[PDB]
Amino acid sequence: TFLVKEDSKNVTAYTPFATPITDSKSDLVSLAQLDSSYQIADQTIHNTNLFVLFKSRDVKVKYESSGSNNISFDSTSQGEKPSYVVEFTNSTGIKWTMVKKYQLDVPNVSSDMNQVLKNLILEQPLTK
Amino acid sequence: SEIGIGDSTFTKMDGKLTGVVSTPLVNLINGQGATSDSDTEKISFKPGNQ
Repeated sequence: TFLVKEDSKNVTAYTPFATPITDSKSDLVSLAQLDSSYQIADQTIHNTNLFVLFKSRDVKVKYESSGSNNISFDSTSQGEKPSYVVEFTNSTGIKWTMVKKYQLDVPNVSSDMNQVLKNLILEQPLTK
Repeated sequence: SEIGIGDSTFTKMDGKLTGVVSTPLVNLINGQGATSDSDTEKISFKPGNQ
């Protein structure tokens, strides 16, 4: 059977005859136990399980030139929304169930790294 | 009746009798009374799409 991303959060399964499977439209963001700001960024099939990348529209990160923990989530602005990778499986039609959930933490910064970063400058992104 | 000599029983039928349509399951006079058959009404095929 084939999987179809209906929107930024739901996934519907279709049979080989191009017909949808009834009661297969699954909200994987909810199933992954993640809030409304999250949306599926990428999906892949390994083993027989579905692997899904999620990322929040509410994420806020900070850079402080001083200290040891130079890169971190802006907890103060309700932007402590890290990305996650979730493994999903079939317990059945199609019924999804979460296997493993992996968070994507911010990078670790060394004193040698922070000396460059301190004065690191970036050009505005190229647009259409 | 014990020797096998007797009278035939009669069932009245409405209208004009012309013939009978006999299948290995049913005998219908003038081909009237054809039904779906109650036994096999709960048995069907799984559609190819699913």
